[PDB]
Amino acid sequence: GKGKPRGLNSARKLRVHRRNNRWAENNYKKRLLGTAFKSSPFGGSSHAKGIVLEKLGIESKQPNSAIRKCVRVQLIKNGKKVTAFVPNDGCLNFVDENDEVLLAGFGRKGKAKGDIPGVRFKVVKVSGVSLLALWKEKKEKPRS
Amino acid sequence: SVGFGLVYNSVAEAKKFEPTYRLVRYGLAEKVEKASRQQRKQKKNRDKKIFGTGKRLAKKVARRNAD
Amino acid sequence: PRAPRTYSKTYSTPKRPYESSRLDAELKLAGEFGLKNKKEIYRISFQLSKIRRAARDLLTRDEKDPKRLFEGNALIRRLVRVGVLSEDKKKLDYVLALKVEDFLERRLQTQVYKLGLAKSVHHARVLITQRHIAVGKQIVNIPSFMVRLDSEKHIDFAPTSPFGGARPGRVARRNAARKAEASG
Amino acid sequence: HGSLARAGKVKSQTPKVEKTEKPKKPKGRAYKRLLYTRRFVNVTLVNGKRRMNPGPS
RNA sequence: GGAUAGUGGCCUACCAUGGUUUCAACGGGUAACGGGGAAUAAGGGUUCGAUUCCGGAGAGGGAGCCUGAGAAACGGCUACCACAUCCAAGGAAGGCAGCAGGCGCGCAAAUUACCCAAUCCUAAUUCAGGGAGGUAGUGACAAUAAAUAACGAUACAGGGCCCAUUCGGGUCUUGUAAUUGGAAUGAGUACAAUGUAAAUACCUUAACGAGGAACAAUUGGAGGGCAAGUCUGGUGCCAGCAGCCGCGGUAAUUCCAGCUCCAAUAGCGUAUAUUAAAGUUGUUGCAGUUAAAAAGCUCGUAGUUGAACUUUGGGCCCGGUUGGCCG
Repeated sequence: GKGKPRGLNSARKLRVHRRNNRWAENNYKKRLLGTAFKSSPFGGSSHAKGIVLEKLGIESKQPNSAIRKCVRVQLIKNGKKVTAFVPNDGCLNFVDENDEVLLAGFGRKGKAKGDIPGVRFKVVKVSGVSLLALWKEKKEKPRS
Repeated sequence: SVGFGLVYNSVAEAKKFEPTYRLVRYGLAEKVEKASRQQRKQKKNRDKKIFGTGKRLAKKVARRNAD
Repeated sequence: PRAPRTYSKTYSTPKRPYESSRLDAELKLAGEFGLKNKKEIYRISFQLSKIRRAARDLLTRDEKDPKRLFEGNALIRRLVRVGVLSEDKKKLDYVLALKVEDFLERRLQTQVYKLGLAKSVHHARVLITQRHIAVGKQIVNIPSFMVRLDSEKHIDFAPTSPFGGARPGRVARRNAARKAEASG
Repeated sequence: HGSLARAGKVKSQTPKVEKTEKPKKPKGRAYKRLLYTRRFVNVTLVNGKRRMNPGPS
């Protein structure tokens, strides 16, 4: 009988079985439990804003040997502390400290990308000026 | 070019039926310039706040200012 | 509040972007039919897929059904009017099997080049975008016109265009002025 | 730890090579024709793999 | 019986333990206003619907009311509560989840303009009033069309046929120049008129009006996935790239940079969701010996399913079809 019922009056049982077994999938479970709305530190948002706190020199994971040199950001909407990656070559001196920084995700649905452990969000613009523009020197951040 | 055109039997009917803005645009009539929408609405607000003709109120205000 | 006004898409990006065969074939067809961009083949494939799906869901229904007869007759009438298919074939095999190349080798951009009044598909495109060509009474400035033989019956040049007369033109006028100054 | 410095080291030591003067490419209806010519009239490398962008030998 | 415009535990007086419930009551959550509908479509489906129309609720939270045919009405009133304004210190004055605008908030969203002329509404309903509505402005959410100059005459990356004075040349040059230049075009201004409440969001006869330092176009990549460079300089497990596998430790095709190529063309890149992918939710249509998974075994209520049989059977005629043994 292939397990599951095969009767013309088993719609209730099939619907209930599917409803109970749908909880085994991570996406459906998280969506219906609202973990991204509450447990996630972005508040269920694509982008967030925060204040840079300090510099973090966490090392890479094997096989690799490099320093990613991320920053510490305290978000504004909820006040949670996070570690935010600074992507480009020489954007640390632009995103140094005490700036209204805008943060985005990595691209792994809330996981670390590569050799960077414990980080999930990256800096894409700082103090109204994009990190990409700062890197390409198209426009420079004001000192004030 | 393509447009609309209407011929009346007489100038009297043309004036009676044609819109006022159209008559002003053609030159067959002119509308006297008045205050703008905000200004006339504010005038209506002031004289709706004022009850009565207002002459007696103005006289009383002037008398109170004098004394 | 304002009543809604509908809009629709007209092109479909293909499911996989990098095919050394599909990209190469679409590049051949665009180059040999004078197509400045790739979204144009995308939209022509969108229309081809629409008409093919209409033919398929028409054919999936049993024979002699009046809805099938009416829809097939209307589709055949439109396709004969545009003219991509011979007007003495009612087997519907050609309209279902119509390919992008066959569809494109009938639109007016290939027609002008094959008739030779432009000598180049790119030259024809520049002429159209510069408005110095009128398919019929009204002067056209769009490359994608898909004449329905009305413009073929009414083939001519634009009145305010070269070889149409009544206007030397700005560059011609200044050339004449310079020649007059040089002569005296 | 201790490496919270030398940010963009190669970015700083990279020599600033300027942009070379070059005629502007024609984009629009022209670019497809230029690629048509560059692809279908070029038959130089068709021996074993039909290369399209050969490096300078 | 009362009350209601009347039905009714709607509210009062008097009986039973009556009503709902594993076919899920009740309770909790909803990052829930419900629909037409929105995104892929072989099918079956999975998400979304605050928002252009319908219905409902509210117009700071609650309540209670007058007028009125119709309001629990808030651009009506009364009173209390998160607020808040005006004193020569008694008192008075509300309420933009309506237009515009500001503050706070946040990744996130427009001018404190003009008109009642295209549409309709109200009034004594006909000459008035409508931030309803329409016009303009901002900002490229979407969506359709689509510029960045073709080309005459000769110098080659080496191309077809003849005179066969045989690898010297000719009715067309597949395609390149810092040589000469043959009809041409929009944007920005507009002796000028057209769209509108004469004015700029559509055209043209205009006059200024491309000649490639010109009216100049980029986003990321070139190891694979996935088409696209072992070309040069710099750094040297550092700085960095990297959706994943991985590159870089002195010849790095992967980092930064100069020539070439791609998604696309004013549109592309990134982030977060969601759909196909996903026959990794499986009704269609998944697996359970060893990859995760058969309850330790049995009984049993709900639930699902549940031998076979009853007029199975024949004769004639005809309103109606068949590319028909028929043109």
